[PDB]
Amino acid sequence: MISLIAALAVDRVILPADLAWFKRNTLNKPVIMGRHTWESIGRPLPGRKNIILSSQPGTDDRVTWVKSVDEAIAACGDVPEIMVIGGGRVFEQFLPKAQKLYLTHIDAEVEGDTHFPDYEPDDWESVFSEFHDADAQNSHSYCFEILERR
Ligand SMILES: [Mn+2]
Ligand SMILES: [Mn+2]
Ligand SMILES: [Mn+2]
Ligand SMILES: [Mn+2]
Repeated sequence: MISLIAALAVDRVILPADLAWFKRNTLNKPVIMGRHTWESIGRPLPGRKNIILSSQPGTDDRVTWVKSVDEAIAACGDVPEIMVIGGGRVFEQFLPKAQKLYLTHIDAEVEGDTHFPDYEPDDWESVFSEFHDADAQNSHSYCFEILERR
């Protein structure tokens, strides 16, 4: 089953507490990302099969390069759950096939260009929500949400 995971600020623009959330829900799962996202981490996410979706030939043999959504899905094989970690245009392509959304709602206004897709709230069931206030380590309030396609 295909899952999307992302941290969303004001206007769905894409807090150390999110890193443990991301790491826990992606460990030992294949991760599908865009090229811009791949250029950001610089090296593959440890303990996870890294798949990059790009129309251009690959330039790093440490990860798995694919040129379409269906090729990215096939590259994962038969696994319990596939995680898509962005960015925005990659999220848009995998949203119609996604059955789970791992959203971290961060009450923060940041300057951004890219946004998480405008998913239809009517089509998603909130199966998990966990609200946290800001503290000495997290400068904003944040809510860990998991939604399942209806
Ligand atoms: Mn080769
Ligand atoms: Mn805030
Ligand atoms: Mn303002
Ligand atoms: Mn409190």
